[PDB]
Amino acid sequence: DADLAKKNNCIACHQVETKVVGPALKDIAAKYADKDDAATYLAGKIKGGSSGVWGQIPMPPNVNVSDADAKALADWILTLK
Ligand code: HEC
Repeated sequence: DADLAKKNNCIACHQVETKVVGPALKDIAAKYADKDDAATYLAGKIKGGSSGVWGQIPMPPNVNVSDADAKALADWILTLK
C-alpha cells in the first residue's frame, strides 16, 4: 500500500495526512472519493490531471501505475479511508 503508491509516485507528492505538492490522500479521498464510485470518476480526474481544482501546483498526467497495479492503488485509496 504505502510503499506501493510511494513505490510509484502518488505518495511521492500525496502523503496520508500531510501533503507536499498537491492535496494529501486522506483528503483527496474524503474530498470526492468518499461518496459513490468517485474512485473511478476521480480516476478520470487523475489521468486528466488538475490545474485549479485544489490550489496547489498542477499535477501531470499520472493515473496510478499501469493496468492492475494502478487499479490496485486506486483501490488502496478507497481502502485508505
Ligand atoms: C507530484 C509530482 C505528484 C504526484 C507524484 C502525484 N500527484 Fe496527484 N496531485 C499533485 C498535485 C500538485 C495535485 C493538485 C493539483 C491542483 O489542482 O492544484 C494533485 C492532485 C491530484 C488529484 C486531485 C484530482 C481532483 O480532485 O481534481 C488526484 C485524484 C491525484 N492527484 C491523484 C494522484 C495519483 C493517483 C497519483 C499516483 C499515480 C498522484 N496523484 C501522484 C501532485 C502529484
